[PDB]
Amino acid sequence: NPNYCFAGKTSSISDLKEVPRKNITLIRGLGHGAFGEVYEGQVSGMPNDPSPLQVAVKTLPEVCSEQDELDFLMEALIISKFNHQNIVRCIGVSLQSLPRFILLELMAGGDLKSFLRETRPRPSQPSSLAMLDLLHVARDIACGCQYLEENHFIHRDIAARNCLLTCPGPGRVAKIGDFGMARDIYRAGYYRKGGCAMLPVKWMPPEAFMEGIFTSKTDTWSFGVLLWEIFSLGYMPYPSKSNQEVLEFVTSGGRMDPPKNCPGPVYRIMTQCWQHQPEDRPNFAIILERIEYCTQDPDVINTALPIE
Ligand SMILES: Nc1ncnc2c1ncn2[C@@H]1O[C@H](COP(=O)(O)OP(=O)(O)O)[C@@H](O)[C@H]1O
Repeated sequence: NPNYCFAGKTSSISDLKEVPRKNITLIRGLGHGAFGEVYEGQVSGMPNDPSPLQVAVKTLPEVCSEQDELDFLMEALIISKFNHQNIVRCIGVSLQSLPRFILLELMAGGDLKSFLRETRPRPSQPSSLAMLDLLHVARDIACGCQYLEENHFIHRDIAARNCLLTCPGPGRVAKIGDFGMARDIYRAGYYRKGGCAMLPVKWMPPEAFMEGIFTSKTDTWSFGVLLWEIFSLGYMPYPSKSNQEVLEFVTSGGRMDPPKNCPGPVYRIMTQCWQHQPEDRPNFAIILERIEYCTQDPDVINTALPIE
């Protein structure tokens, strides 16, 4: 029964909140994925009539290995032990019925990459998205990243597809919602269930793909790329290049151009996140204060977003 250790007390499955299977109702499939399903559901505590708890339910496929099972359990542990408004909450688990459930904060606005793509200013459907919407999301995630850093957790896979939004409209809050990669390295010493084609090399600094060195400065680099993803409104990093081209480009000093219409101050922040020497990269407290400076500048927040 493997333990998990964070900040830096210890826990195990025994410390997960086991919710009675009979209390959980699945409403709809929310996409899914290749390994496991995600549903919108309800937990009817205690059971009642209502107001029940709205949740996202992650399933473990019932045909899986012992290692898969431990991996699923580990994800539960990692997530439950966080306490940050910019990190998705784990509501509990349902491990004593099959298939196994993890129950997470329902994030109604979906993943960040998809949200951006789906809400890009278009006309027909008008411009209900502006520069400050983008800056707030960047601050939200910076805030969560800072909490990981201060508690010495390396995420390893910061990326818009791994961030989620509480809702689509104004008032949305962006949160980090995926810890699969962190879990994997925690479990073996390395990327055992992956391989090279599965690495997020486009979000990795040179010391990371070259040496397998990860520190909180490697998340900083990843964050820079996230920013570009946000300010490009959900484009793939290094638009024309493959993984290898990117690894060659970045190694030789190459860096992405600013996204269309990106204010200089925001771009400056990305370029500092991508300094070659990790020691030259800002930590998350500096990144936050910088994104707040951008927030205060009318010339940045008054800038129009492109219309594709
Ligand atoms: N807490 C949540 N609320 C709403 N949607 C979610 C939540 N967690 C994941 N999803 C979405 O459900 C789908 C499947 O998730 P999954 O395949 O496990 O991907 P990931 O590894 O990025 O979490 C994706 O579209 C994902 O963004």
